[PDB]
Amino acid sequence: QISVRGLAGVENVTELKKNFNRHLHFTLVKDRNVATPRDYYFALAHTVRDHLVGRWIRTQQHYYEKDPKRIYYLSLEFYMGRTLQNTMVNLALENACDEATYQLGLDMEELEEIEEDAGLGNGGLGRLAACFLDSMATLGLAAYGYGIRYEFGIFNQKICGGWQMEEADDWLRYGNPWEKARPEFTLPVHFYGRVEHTSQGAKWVDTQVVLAMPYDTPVPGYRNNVVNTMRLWSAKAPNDFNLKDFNVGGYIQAVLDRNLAENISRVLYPNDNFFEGKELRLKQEYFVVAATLQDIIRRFKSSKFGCRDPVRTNFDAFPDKVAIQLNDTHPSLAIPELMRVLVDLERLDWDKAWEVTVKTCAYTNHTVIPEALERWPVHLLETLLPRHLQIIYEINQRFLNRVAAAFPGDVDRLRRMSLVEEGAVKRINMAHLCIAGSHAVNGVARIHSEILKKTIFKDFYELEPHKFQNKTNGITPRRWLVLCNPGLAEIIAERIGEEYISDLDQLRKLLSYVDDEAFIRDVAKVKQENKLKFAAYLEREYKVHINPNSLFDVQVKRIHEYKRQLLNCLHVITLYNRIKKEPNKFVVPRTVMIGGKPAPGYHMAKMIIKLITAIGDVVNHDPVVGDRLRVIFLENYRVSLAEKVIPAADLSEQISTAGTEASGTGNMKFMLNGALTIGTMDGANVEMAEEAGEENFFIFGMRVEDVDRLDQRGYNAQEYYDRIPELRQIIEQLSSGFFSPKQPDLFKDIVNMLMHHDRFKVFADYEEYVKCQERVSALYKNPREWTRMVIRNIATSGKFSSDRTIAQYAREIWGVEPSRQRLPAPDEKIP
Amino acid sequence: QISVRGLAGVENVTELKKNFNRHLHFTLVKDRNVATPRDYYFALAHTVRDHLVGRWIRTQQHYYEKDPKRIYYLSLEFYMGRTLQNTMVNLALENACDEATYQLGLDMEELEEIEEDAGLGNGGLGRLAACFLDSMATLGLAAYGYGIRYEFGIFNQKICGGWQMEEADDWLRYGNPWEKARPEFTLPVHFYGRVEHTSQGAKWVDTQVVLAMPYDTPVPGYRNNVVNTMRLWSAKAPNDFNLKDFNVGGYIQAVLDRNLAENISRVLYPNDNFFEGKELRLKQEYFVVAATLQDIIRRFKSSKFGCRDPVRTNFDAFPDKVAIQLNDTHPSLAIPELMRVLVDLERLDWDKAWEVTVKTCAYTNHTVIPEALERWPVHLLETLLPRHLQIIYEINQRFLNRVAAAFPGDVDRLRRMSLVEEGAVKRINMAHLCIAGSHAVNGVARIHSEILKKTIFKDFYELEPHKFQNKTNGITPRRWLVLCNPGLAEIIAERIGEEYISDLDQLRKLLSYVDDEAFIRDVAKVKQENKLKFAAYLEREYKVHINPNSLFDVQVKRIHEYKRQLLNCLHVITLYNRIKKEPNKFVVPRTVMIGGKPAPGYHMAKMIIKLITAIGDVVNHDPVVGDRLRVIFLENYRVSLAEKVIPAADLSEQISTAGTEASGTGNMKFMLNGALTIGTMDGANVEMAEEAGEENFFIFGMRVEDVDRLDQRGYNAQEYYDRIPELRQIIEQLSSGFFSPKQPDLFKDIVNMLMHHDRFKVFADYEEYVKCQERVSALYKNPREWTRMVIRNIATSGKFSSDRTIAQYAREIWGVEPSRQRLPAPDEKIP
Ligand SMILES: *Cc1c(COP(=O)(O)O)cnc(C)c1O
Ligand SMILES: *Cc1c(COP(=O)(O)O)cnc(C)c1O
Ligand SMILES: OC[C@@H]1[C@@H](O)[C@H](O)[C@@H](O)c2nnnn21
Ligand SMILES: OC[C@@H]1[C@@H](O)[C@H](O)[C@@H](O)c2nnnn21
Repeated sequence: QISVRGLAGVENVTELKKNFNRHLHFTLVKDRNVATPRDYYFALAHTVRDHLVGRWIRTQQHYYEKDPKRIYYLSLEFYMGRTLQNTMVNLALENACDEATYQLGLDMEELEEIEEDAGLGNGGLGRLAACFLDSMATLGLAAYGYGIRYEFGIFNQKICGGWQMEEADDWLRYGNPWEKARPEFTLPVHFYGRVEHTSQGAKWVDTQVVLAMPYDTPVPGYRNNVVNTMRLWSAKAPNDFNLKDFNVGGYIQAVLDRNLAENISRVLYPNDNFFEGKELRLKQEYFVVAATLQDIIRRFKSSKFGCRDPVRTNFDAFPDKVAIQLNDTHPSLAIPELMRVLVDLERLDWDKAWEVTVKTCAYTNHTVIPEALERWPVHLLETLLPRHLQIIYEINQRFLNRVAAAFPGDVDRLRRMSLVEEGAVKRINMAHLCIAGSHAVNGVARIHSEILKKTIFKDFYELEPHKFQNKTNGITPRRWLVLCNPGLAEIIAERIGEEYISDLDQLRKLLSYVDDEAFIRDVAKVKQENKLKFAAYLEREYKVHINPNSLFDVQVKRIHEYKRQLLNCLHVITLYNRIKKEPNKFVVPRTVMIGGKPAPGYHMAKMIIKLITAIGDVVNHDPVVGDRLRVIFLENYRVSLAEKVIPAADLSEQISTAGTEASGTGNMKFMLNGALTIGTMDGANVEMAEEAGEENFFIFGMRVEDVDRLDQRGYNAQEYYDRIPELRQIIEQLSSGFFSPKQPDLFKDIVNMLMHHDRFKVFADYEEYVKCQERVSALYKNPREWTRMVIRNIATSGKFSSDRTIAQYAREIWGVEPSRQRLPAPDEKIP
Repeated sequence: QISVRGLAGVENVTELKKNFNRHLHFTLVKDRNVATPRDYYFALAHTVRDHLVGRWIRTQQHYYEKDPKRIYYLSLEFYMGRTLQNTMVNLALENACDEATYQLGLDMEELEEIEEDAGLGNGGLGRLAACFLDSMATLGLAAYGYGIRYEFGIFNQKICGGWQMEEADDWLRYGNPWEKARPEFTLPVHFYGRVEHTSQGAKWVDTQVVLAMPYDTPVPGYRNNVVNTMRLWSAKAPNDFNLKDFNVGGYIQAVLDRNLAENISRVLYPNDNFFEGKELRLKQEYFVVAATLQDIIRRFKSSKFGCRDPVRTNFDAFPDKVAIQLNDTHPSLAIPELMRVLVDLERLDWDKAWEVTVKTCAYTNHTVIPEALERWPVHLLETLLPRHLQIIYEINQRFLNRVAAAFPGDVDRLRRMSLVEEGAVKRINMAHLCIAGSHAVNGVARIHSEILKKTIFKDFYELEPHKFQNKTNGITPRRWLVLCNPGLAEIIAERIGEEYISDLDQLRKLLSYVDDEAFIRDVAKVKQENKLKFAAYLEREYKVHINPNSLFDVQVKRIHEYKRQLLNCLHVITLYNRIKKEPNKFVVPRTVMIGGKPAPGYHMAKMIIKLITAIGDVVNHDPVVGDRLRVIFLENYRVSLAEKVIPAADLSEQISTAGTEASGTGNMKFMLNGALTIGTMDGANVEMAEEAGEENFFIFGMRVEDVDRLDQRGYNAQEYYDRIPELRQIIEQLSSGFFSPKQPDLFKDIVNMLMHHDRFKVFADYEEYVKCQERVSALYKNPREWTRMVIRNIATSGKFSSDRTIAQYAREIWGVEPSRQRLPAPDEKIP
């Protein structure tokens, strides 16, 4: 039998085929004689979507009947990936659709590769959101992910001459079978305008209006029949002031100018985190905050209140019925906006509105590196949003009065912890507005949460230590194990069962097969098959025959200086220099695969991508190197390429300067799928080593105390250049043009940076790194010992399930109890 | 029984209900507890669309098997109206859906009023196209209407203070159930660029590319199971040079700037015909021409050639397999564009390509008034389209050489009939390019076609008299009789049967009931019911209780000076002045209803709309007038309001200065539905009077000889002002402010125009008009005599069926034989 990838029932394969042909004809308006793979993909997509509308409808009615506390997860990013296989998996439908389509003569795996990725994310942030939504539905929570429906997702990367070329991601060219446009619930978002003070209230008057049309996507829980909702807002011009204030213009042009209000959801801002002070960005931010809060209050006004008991619109019970999670400072405006709707329109006292706002709101901090912090120009919030900058001033004023009452005379504290930064451009510190106005603040890994309490939010911690918490990131076992690695999920399933997909802690039962020759041959058999498929796919749809017998060494994640892909490059060049030095000496063979996208304006990231392809140019055509070493740049890394590379890797690179990667989630995906980690004590790498023991990790380099000590004495890269002749050789190979022969000067900016302005200390972790790399090649040479260190990683992945993360959020921040018990499946009834 | 509006079969009402509930749940993702009328409308729309995909698919496969000559009707306008009831009607589905929804507790008529109008038209032109497509499908023709899918149709008119206020028509807010986006057939349209001459061919190189994505709408023939296609193109940015030429810009902004190539199908140009030299217009024009011609050639390369016999791509057989009809000069570029594709890309000799182009192309002229003629600036075609302005020069050059060979020494002929007009701005006369390059040129009524041969295309006629023809416009009996007036279609059906809906000439058999008291009571009973519904609807969804016992006097059509709504106003004021003069004298009571939209920039049309509401202001609140007279301005006249007003009218106003309305089609809709016509000898009014006899019309005023005679001596309105004291009174009532009391000066521009610059001679037809109006009130007083003049109009409407027009086009221009025999209905098979 295939796997136990659901049952492939006799009646159930019949009904699927019938339904597939009903949509090819009626929905696609094709007949099997004119239909492409694409049309076949859409006929399956619609037949699978049919199976979850019954549940979606029953799940929502259900939340209205028993009125639970609802969780609204506000994220300007959700990186969802392809959703056909995830839907079949969470419904138990995958070998039925696989039997069914096979009987129609269709390879289901061809049809799945047809689907565009919903790449409405940049990377770790949007994917954490995607992974949390799958767990919230799996934990039975009344939760709604609330985002912007971008027309253009993250750009498609093209490597054109070794240089990244960006291309627009038109993911909707062919439509999306998964959403349901809900025009009926269009809502108004107000922008610009002014505040006039009646001696009764403040009114924000004279505003331009943009309409927000919701689009819902179903989020199915794993086999529990819960289908929750991801609501994404789309911007629409009002077809009224646009044609109500005329006063010269021209009719055609008043109609052309509407794609100017619709531009607010045109595109995802490509900043794999760094901050850009653009008005379009603040507008996208305010758009998802104002539209969503209207939906929250709407759903609160109805319920067991817009119906009965203590008859005033009781906002006192708002925090017990509502929880909104601010995923970074991107939705921070949900705090002066919930104060606006409460104080201005519901007319509550300022102090009572504030008690309700902090009891509702919670903030997650995702990074400590300062270029990623949102600090908005006040002339910008004054122009665009004038009531909110007034409310924000009021929050700041009353906050400092309580800080000053607690730390009397500490004038510096006050300057430090102000929401208003004075300076060249007066600005508002959005992080500070989120700690002031949330009842919980949290980091994404234990090292990061501590660093928040010890450096960046130290003063805020001293005031309100009770707010700071930690919720270590997680990954969902479904896509990141059952979906991308059916083979590995099957041999685990054989030994310990299938219940491990709702609690990955049962993977701990695998420790008992570390010494079991069948299991060691099985764990290594599937890793060798996965490596055979990714080797194949790569030739087939991209390039050169890579050796499946190499150690697949892969670093896939956004190109940044802190993530230190130039440190991995120094190691690759080191390897090539040792082969050339001693050509006829055996080395363990490697296929180094580095991939990720660079934000368009980050010139150094773009230069780093050119280095890696320039190293591929040299190494891969050296006859003396032969086959022992290959350098490959994985073009257009996205969620669906991650489901391909990560099951095929032997070594995971997680090499960030200690203290800079807040958590990482790529690192956890690689631990679940049988790759060992070489990594610094950074982010969740610390808790990963601790979970499997240091002896099962290749942890190395400076620790955070060591980066501070080094920074206090002063970091000087020249010193490493002197003491290490292999680092001398490399640097001079860069400067003189060995890797760029037609343009000797080409990598001069990287040399100079390393040498003179390296904020991330690449050179200080070089000897410990290249030595730690000698120990993993050493272990690789002993197959049986690699596979058992691997079995001790896999066996110890349970903490890293987003189901653990979410039962921690539910319980310690939202006040909700996670259930995982099947709701009734609709079967017939249309209500 | 309801009517014989199809059968309401037992199994068939069952299957419809089941299918209605399957789409409410699965397609709308609603349950009957949360579903509005709107959601009910869309569940019926999708169940009715299901019934025609089987036929659409079988009809297209069919045209490929037996390979007929195909007709491509190119129109920048199709004014389709609402399509639910037209689809139920052409499929025999209307009392089944009516039983079915009633049994679900739904008033089907509520649900039909939910549908937006596809208002992709301005008026007579787009609606003629809509009416032709219904007849082509009904006459079994392999025909495709080819247009632009505008995002914004014709603006919605708001009368705000008596002034027209325009509003954007967002007809797609809620989606369209009728189209099928066909992304798979996106095609490239080239713009700008340059021509370089290789000494082998000319290449148009360096062009910007815009993508054209097709959207198909099914056009169902009346009960013959033919479902043909209306393909509408949508503009899309290439997601490649837009992000392939960077060279400074900014990534976000390169993605925002795509709504700039997508602007080509953003909006319908609102010019109820007059001509505006805008680049966006030439671009929309070139867009539908280039995309469509790629589809024509594509479908020609395949067939019984891209398969077999005399093995070169035989363009010689192109005119025998292809006919494109140029509906006005808007698609005239189909002539240098078919020469481009043939000469530049297929490499045919110039002379051979020209024989194929004129044998394919035919041109329909729709008006003679000069402000409507397209004369494009050469610096514009040189910039935007440089190969086409070069090809056009080449056509002009070889045309004048044959003119000069036929009329030797006639240097003025040559200046006159040139495609290039010299002058201040050198220009290209598109009408002239269409007569040069088409094998048939035609007018839309016998008077208009003659006037073309005698004035405007006289020189072209003298050269090639064989080209000029006439095809008198028509209206489809289905929407304009069976759909809007089921009652009238039923009592005709009772007496003479139902076969009259495929040949309206059988209405001639009705002459036999002119003296039949049952039929005279029936014809007048349904007109009184229709007048009761339109009186009701008007209060209910708009305004004041109008008297159903009045003569409903209505003029609905675009506001222009030539259509002479100010002449109808002079008559209304005349009536009000006679009541006031002699208040206690019986007059026949009237409800005058004037309605139509004004192009946004035509200040006089906007002033005329303010006059009519200003006359409504006065008259409708005069207590002495009481109820004998009411003036109503029908706000936002569109196809669906036409299906409401036209069945409820007693008098049709068709009052154009003789020689200016080329045909009219409103006039024919009113003759089919039992209204008598008061009209000048203009357009098809001439053939309408002739069809029913002059004695059954209220024909009046100057004839065309009389407008020429008057123009040669010199038209002077002052002379009419002197001889007619009732016209003096009115003019001075306008000048002094009787109708505009707060602003006496307000109608000063209209007075001045009438008095000093009336190109359409309103004053010269005033006495004959107001006297002719005394004769219709006279007849109205004799109910039995009105209803029998009416029965002689209705009985004589057959010539005015677009089925006659199209069997004339098919046979005398396209070389096709009309069939009307049922194709097989699919019943089960999905191929
Ligand atoms: C998981 C994931 C990430 C996160 O990677 P890190 O290494 O944690 O920075 C980024 N992009 C994609 C495509 C992912 O799947
Ligand atoms: C038929 C029709 C017209 C044509 O009217 P004419 O009086 O011939 O100019 C214009 N608009 C609409 C809505 C129509 O139905
Ligand atoms: O918490 C989710 C991820 C973390 O895993 C990364 O370490 C951090 O750089 C980040 N920034 N935004 N989102 N993220
Ligand atoms: O032929 C269709 C209609 C005619 O009936 C009108 O008389 C004419 O003004 C016109 N202009 N464009 N289209 N049309």
